[PDB]
Amino acid sequence: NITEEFYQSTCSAVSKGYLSALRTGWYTSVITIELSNIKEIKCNGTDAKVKLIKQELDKYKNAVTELQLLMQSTPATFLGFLLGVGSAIASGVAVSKVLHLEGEVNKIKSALLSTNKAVVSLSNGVSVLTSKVLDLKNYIDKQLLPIVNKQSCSIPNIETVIEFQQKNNRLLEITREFSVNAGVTTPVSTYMLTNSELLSLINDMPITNDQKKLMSNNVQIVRQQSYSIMSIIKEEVLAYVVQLPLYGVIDTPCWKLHTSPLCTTNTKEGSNICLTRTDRGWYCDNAGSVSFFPQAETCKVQSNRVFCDTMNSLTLPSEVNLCNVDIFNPKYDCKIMTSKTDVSSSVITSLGAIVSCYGKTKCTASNKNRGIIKTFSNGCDYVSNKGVDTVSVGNTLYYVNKQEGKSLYVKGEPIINFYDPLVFPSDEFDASISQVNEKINQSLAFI
Amino acid sequence: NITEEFYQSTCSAVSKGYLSALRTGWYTSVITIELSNIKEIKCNGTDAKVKLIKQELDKYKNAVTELQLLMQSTPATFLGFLLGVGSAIASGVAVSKVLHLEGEVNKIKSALLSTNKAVVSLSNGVSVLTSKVLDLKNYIDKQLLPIVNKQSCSIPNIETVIEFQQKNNRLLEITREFSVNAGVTTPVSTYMLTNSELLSLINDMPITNDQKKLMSNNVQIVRQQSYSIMSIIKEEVLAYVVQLPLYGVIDTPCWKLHTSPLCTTNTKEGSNICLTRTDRGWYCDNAGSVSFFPQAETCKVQSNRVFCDTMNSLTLPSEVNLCNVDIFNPKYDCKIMTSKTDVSSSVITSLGAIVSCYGKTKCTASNKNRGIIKTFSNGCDYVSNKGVDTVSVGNTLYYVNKQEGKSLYVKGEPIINFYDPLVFPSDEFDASISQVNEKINQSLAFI
Amino acid sequence: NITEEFYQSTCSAVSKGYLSALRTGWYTSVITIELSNIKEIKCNGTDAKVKLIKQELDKYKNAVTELQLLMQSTPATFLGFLLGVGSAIASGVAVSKVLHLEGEVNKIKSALLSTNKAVVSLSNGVSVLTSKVLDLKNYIDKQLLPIVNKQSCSIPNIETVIEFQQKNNRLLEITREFSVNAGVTTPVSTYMLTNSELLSLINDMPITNDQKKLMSNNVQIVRQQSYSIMSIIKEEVLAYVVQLPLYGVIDTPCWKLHTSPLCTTNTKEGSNICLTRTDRGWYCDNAGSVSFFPQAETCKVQSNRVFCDTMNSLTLPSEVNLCNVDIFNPKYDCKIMTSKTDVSSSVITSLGAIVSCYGKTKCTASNKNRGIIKTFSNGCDYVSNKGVDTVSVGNTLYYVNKQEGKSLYVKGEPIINFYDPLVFPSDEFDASISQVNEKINQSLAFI
Amino acid sequence: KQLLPIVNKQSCSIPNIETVIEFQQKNNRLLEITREFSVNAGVTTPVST
Ligand SMILES: [Cl-]
Ligand SMILES: [Cl-]
Ligand SMILES: [Cl-]
Ligand SMILES: [Cl-]
Ligand SMILES: [Cl-]
Ligand SMILES: [Cl-]
Ligand SMILES: [Cl-]
Ligand SMILES: [Cl-]
Ligand SMILES: [Cl-]
Ligand SMILES: [Cl-]
Ligand SMILES: [Cl-]
Ligand SMILES: [Cl-]
Ligand SMILES: [Cl-]
Repeated sequence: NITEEFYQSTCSAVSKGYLSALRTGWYTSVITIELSNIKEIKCNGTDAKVKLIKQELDKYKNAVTELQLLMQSTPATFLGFLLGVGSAIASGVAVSKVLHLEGEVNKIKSALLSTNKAVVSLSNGVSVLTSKVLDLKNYIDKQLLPIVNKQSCSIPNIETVIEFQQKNNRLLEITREFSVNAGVTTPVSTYMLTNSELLSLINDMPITNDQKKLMSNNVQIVRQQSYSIMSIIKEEVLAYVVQLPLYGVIDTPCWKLHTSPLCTTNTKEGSNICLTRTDRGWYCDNAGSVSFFPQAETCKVQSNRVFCDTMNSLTLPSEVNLCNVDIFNPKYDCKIMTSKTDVSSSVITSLGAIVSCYGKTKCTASNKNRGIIKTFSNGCDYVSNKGVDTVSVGNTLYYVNKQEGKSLYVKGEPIINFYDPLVFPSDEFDASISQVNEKINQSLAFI
Repeated sequence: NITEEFYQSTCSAVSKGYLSALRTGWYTSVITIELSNIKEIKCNGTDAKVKLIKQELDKYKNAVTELQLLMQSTPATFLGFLLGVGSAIASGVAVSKVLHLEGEVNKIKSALLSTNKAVVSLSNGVSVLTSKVLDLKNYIDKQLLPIVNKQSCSIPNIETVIEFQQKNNRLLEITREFSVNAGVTTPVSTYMLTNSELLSLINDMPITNDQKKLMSNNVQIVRQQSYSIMSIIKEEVLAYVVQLPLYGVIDTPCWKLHTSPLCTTNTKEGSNICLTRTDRGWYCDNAGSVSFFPQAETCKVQSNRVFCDTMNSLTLPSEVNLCNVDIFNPKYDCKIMTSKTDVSSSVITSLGAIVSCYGKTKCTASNKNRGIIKTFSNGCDYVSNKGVDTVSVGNTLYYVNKQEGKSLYVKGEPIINFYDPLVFPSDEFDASISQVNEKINQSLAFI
Repeated sequence: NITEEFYQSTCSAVSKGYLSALRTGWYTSVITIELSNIKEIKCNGTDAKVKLIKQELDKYKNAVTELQLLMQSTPATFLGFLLGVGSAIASGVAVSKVLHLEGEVNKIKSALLSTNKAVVSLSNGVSVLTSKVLDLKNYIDKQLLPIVNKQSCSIPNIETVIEFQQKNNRLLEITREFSVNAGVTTPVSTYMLTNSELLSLINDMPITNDQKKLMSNNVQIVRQQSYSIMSIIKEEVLAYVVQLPLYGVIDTPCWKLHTSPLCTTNTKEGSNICLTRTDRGWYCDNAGSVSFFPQAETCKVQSNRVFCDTMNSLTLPSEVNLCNVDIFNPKYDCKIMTSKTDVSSSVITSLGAIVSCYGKTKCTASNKNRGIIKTFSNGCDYVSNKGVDTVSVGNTLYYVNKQEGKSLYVKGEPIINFYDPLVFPSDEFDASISQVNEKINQSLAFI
Repeated sequence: KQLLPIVNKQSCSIPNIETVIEFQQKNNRLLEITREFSVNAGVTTPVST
């Protein structure tokens, strides 16, 4: 169950009750389409059905030529600025490089001779699940060869014409996608891997039962965190690498920290000072530490499960959580920014709304059946989503999340009142409680 | 008519003459597709036309299964950093939640029994326009039932095979979109809602005539500001919620503020100081105040109409406009940032170009038929788009907008000259005229 | 060959050996589809093949009506914040404006009467390559006119029904794309311009042989840097402007600068100070200066060729490169930011990994066949990709690029040790070596 | 040359509709000749077309 606490003292709110699903590594799979080698198409037939087959075959050939151009290129793609820099498809591309080595394709080819799904050991030693999802070589050779391997074509039935267009379409769409994404696509579409194929791939994957269940019940999220990397087209084989998320952390507690500016509320226009907790984002317990995702928009929430990517995280000591109940705690130096910009806004939380209302701004909360039920005064305040449908701050209407769950309003003195505006450092974008303190003392020592 | 004024004193320019179209709220509509309940497909027929029908029916069934997986998940998605945080589909999702309640679908179902368009009152009390855009239940039951509700299939004509593929295609594409977007799409495609259906929906909407006209003449913009939210598939009904923008503010004056760095131009390399107005973006008059959109890229301009979203705005007193004619005005504390980074660049405006030219940079403006017609000297300067096609600053060529309209060059002393570099605070990212002043005095008091 | 150097003194690394391909200008081409003027469709025939033709014709007519709505709207779309602001399709839109002038379409129309590819001089004087990619007027008039210009329809063969759907599909997809992108698309899809058409357009373009070769071997990148702009649909002609990149700078040296925070490593928690080189990004030699791209994600790397856009660059003196071998050099004031935020992270480079390891973070580098082979101690360090497959910093696993190439570890004293923490200005987001120095002296003078 | 592929193999390659019609046209003459011989005990007069 989702619960939420608002801290009046620091103009912030924490939503608890979420369970983690963190992408920690990558699985790489090789997806293959078996192609037919087609040179000239031998026919003088002006028959309309032969003509449609020949047009479809030209589309097929142009698709192959197009992909051949692509395989000749190396495929590539508050506190967010503190993040490191990864190379998201380095793992997929490494596998893709191996597929260009001599006889490497042959391994794949003979392995998928009897079945359409096999585990192949590549030359470098990595084992990859390999899958043949479409056999155009077989279709073309068994249904289309008679109609154009001979000058006097045996005219195909209308149903064959339609069927070939259906089969070839997937090749055209895959090529279509690779062509406007420079050989790397994300999310992985159902053309790259159908829902059936993906579920089957997940089920045949060397992963825990929890991971299989998690991935199977959230394939749409799996798709969004996956890449499809165009690799090789040679020796009647199209191969692309699909890079799937590995979720090495599952079902640990996660919570979302929401923060909003906290300013003094003097009537004197520019005499006010402001403070904002900068450590907003997603937090998940992880291996004795806390995975912190400063850009909460990089996580996807499904019911009460949070899908995040560790590439977009910092690893913090778990004491970082103490900033929520006691921003002045001695065990962790809580991060804040400062300013004199007392502009009004709202932060819509999981179960309510934080409202930073300053100056002459009209700030209210409304129910759909009654209109305004609360008018906010200046300062930072909060309303739960129970009985509330919208919040308005100035000319901005916000709808609140109608998710069920309890909110707790933790009363406390706004900590901004504890500071003397004459020595308050109001130009900090990346500071903390202690940095502001020692800076204040350096101003007082000068006095 | 669009007009534009350049203020030499502050290295900024305002483009006037625009009319507002601000998204202020949301309308939620329920779009339905009537589905056929198909279990086993009874036929031993190896007939090629029966085979194509059976393949199309499998695609249909897999689509339904796919969407069933999706409906089991809760759908979710300079001065920009001052903005609040909304929940963009909270309204749509709230309606989507109601559709999961018992007998709620039945209301929709019986309401659309006689017509394909109706207004339904949901259990919570909200009235939503409901629309049936495709009846696959009817097609399958009346055209396809005989061919597979019996072991000995009555073989369908070739035209039926083609027609079914045409009809079923929309279901497949809708599913396709939802599958790579985790059940929430934006913009709303013509698969979700055809141009005809959307116009019809707009026309049947409970909105003013001005709003209907505005939305109808700009449906492509409406699409981009809309969401489609996958909701339920049960009891032979596919339902998704389409969340349409409500434009509560129309035809008020808007203007675009462009700003560029203003630096001193001493020959001594690092002895220069810089100032940039930070309040660039779109401004629209709105309800006695001004809606300010700091990220001008969040607004879409169509001719002289500006489409913005209030979620990406601050609400400011109208005195903010005074900063354009008098940055030192006593009624509003104009926002600026400071630095010593005198790098060269250009800002292409609505009707010209601002050029910040410093150091050894070559800065020119050219006509296509003649080449260089103006060479800029160091400092901040401006050229109108009349007679000018391009501007070059260093190795960067900019094309100017060829929109028709008059520009006015307001001469004035660059305000950066009024500051003493020895006490100039050059580390402010979020300051103002008054903050820089009082900071300067605190440095002078120490002296 | 790609090589790489790590500077221990400044926690940064430069990857060399790349060749430039910088977009410097734009080429504008007019792409045309010849349309048929179809009013009423005259038939009482309930024949299933006539019915499918009539359904396809309605789709055709709705497409035309849809595009007519679109042509009635004016189409529009660390150190990154230092960049100027361009108008990316100003050139394309200017050409698009000309196409709305009287008789301008007629010029295009008669020019493409004998061939499907011609160079037309527009009224304003600009010469544009013009291309007819699809003739629906001819198909409809020669194949479909008999079946519905007469009440008693001559029933078309099944192959014609299929063929028309194939031909019309491209019109529907083009319209589809324009409809969800407000008349401006990027990348340019194969529906807008097939691979064959694009290559042909490139080959007929008034550009050097090097440019043709470069564009032809990298069409997928060309597509991504191109725009398609919906222009006019009148007098049986659909015309859209395709805006292609001109690469005015080719095969000049480029290098990628990677930077990571450098902090002191005292055991006393908040007693540490940090420094980060802010000038990371791509650098290319360009016309006697250096084109600097602060957002390295705006450049696309294909093997050892870097595709960048000068619109996202600053033009710097070539002395900026001196910051790599000597950050205290007297010829260029090297840019840095400061803080006390000693958080751990890694930067994956072209040929290795920079590791900023501070506090209690576990930082290691591993091989796939052996596990941990290096454990990092606190400070900033580096490992080459030779023999290394992954790096871990806290809970974040990074795969390293497996690109071949030599790395050089340049030993040096971390420059952060040269600063006294008691007077170290740790609040600079946009400073430099000299700015930090003079600021330190102003603190010492107060002492 | 036209009918062998469709039935010398268990999995028939399905013939186009035009072939079906054409074969009926060609075979018809054989059927009519047989028809005539069958009601005339192998001797016909006049000799038909
Ligand atoms: Cl979130
Ligand atoms: Cl909202
Ligand atoms: Cl709920
Ligand atoms: Cl201070
Ligand atoms: Cl804009
Ligand atoms: Cl440009
Ligand atoms: Cl104009
Ligand atoms: Cl100062
Ligand atoms: Cl890069
Ligand atoms: Cl990675
Ligand atoms: Cl390599
Ligand atoms: Cl200081
Ligand atoms: Cl047939």
